[PDB]
Amino acid sequence: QVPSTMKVMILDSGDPNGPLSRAVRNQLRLNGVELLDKETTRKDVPSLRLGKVSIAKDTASVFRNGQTAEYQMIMTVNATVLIPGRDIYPISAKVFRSFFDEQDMIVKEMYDRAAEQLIRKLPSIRAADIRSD
Repeated sequence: QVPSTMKVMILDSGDPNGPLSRAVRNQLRLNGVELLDKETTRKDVPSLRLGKVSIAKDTASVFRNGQTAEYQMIMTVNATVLIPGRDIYPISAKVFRSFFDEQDMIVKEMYDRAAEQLIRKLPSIRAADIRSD
């Protein structure tokens, strides 16, 4: 499903060995994407830049009467895909878990979901890129 124009790609991130980068790397490999270093001499290789990762925890107390407590975790990822010489495309992922409230394994799993959401945006970018002529 990854467009053919994106089967070779650069992954640009501030921490290539962090959990988000690994999760995105992992999904790109699973989809048959060859990842190049940023200093490649190849031409026109698109880049996926991981710009921002945010993790928010919300604790809410609701008066019913009697009270109820609810916990949310929200993971938001903002990234950009650059098609050299053409355009830059912002994409994002948002992953939501709510509870009854281990934490670290939940987050690990959220990163995989965030990575799948990003990769699923690539077709819409190629569609726009084709129509821009």
